[PDB]
Amino acid sequence: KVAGITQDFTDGTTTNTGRGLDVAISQNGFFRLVDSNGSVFYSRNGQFKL
Amino acid sequence: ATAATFSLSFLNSMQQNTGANNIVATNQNGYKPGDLVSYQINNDGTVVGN
Repeated sequence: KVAGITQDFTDGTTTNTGRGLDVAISQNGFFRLVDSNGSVFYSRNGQFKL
Repeated sequence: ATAATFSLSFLNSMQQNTGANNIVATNQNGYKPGDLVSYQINNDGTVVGN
């Protein structure tokens, strides 16, 4: 039986891109996100826009 | 709308001694209208909709 698809949480390499809206964590946190239906979400994806 | 009249509980709040005045756990038993998004069975059998 597949018990589950587990995933490790060591951080990656922080690649510096000069664009300003590219905030990414390097330790245990997660970003909190919603969308058009009002659901909670959590990410580490860095690149952001308006 | 009528005003909420409730009891606020500062129990288990202790006095940390050097540091910053900081809050650990806020919780409240009121909520918003949540329409429907999904439903799931859990491993103990709690058929539960989100």
